[PDB]
Amino acid sequence: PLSATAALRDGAGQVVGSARFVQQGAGVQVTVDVRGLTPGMHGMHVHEFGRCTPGVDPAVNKVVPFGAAGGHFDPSMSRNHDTPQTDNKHGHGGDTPMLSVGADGVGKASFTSTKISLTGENGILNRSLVIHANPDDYKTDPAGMSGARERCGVIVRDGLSVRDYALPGPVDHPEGVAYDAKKGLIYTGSAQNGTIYAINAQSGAVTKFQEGGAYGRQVALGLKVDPQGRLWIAGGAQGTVSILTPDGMTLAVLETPKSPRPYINDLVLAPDGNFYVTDSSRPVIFRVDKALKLTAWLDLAGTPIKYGPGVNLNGIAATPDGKYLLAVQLNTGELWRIDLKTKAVKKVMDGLVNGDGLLLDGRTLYVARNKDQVVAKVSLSADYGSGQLVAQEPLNGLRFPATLAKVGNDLVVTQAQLDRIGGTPETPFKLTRFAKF
Ligand SMILES: [Ca+2]
Ligand SMILES: [Cl-]
Ligand SMILES: [Cu+2]
Ligand SMILES: [Zn+2]
Repeated sequence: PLSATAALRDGAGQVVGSARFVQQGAGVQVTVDVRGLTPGMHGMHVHEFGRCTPGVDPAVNKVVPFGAAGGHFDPSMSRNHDTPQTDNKHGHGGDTPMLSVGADGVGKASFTSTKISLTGENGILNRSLVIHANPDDYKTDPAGMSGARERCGVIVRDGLSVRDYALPGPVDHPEGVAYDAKKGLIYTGSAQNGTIYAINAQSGAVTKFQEGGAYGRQVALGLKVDPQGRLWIAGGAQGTVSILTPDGMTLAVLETPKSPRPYINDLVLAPDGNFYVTDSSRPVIFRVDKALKLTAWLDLAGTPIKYGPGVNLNGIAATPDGKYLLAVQLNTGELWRIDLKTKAVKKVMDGLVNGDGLLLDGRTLYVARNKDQVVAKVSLSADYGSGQLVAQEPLNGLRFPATLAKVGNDLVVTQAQLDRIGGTPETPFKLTRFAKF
């Protein structure tokens, strides 16, 4: 059972109440218990950002209490304030019913809403609940004349500890992530401009490992660190695989064949010492041997993997017994097993639509499902010929999770917001570290 809690605080930071969110179906059972308010009806809404600090209110363009919570949660971008009964396509998903405060200054509420969820596109984990000074006329934009923000609490997933690493840029869109255990460095790359950030896993300190923009370095997708500490970078529509030295210098840019519509997506270093590289547009798997010789290792046109619209093969892993590759086809949601010795291809399972980055830990496979805003967990059979979906974790809210890396006994996932590229992402961009579940 998914559940979350917001400790509601006043302007001075004192805890004055709490709201509880419990998943029931596709909606949420909400209870609010707060004291110390003025009696009457108070606007109450789920706001887009999980920040109960001052920030700019667009109505006056000045900093206001709880302004950093942003506007009302608006998963459909309706940009229209309406009733708690309006479908999200026409009104803010965060438009919840007003809080009634009795004469003793205590507010209680208990309602169910299908406009919000703890998972998926309507998910409100790491968003916020704001109680206002005035009543909500459920009509006037942007907030129904609810006026000043009087109480606010960040919605936090119950029973789960996570750690965020925040990035500095306005369009970072971190896509790939990798980890140098000897250096204690997390690397993450920008899908937008190719910059590689370095993150000290212990302190959280962020630096630029290498600025993007040069040949083979305009886009950075899937990332891996090899035993020598070199960073391998899938190059997207550049059609390249690029390699950086531990010092941050470009060692090589490797080209794939100049056939139309390249999209080099992700990669993995198998126990055999070879890298295997997915292309989500062209039906081919590339291999880069220890000699940095890149070949078109498997033509998928003969196999049962059929390419279609959107992203095809993308996340990829190698079984630690050296026998297979596993690769997820995002658009069909199929997980494929590829025999490294014979190049035979076998469907493992389906049910993984929007499956993106893979992370294999023995017979446990973690799968970011980007549009679904979860990390799925799959249990595989010993021959890797079949699997079962055992859990889907929204953690504490994931805005388009893309790829995964092992950091000690933890995992780290990028919140890529790739569905907002060219649009209006939330800032800061962040990576999220969490225990294997
Ligand atoms: Ca990917
Ligand atoms: Cl208002
Ligand atoms: Cu509000
Ligand atoms: Zn609204």
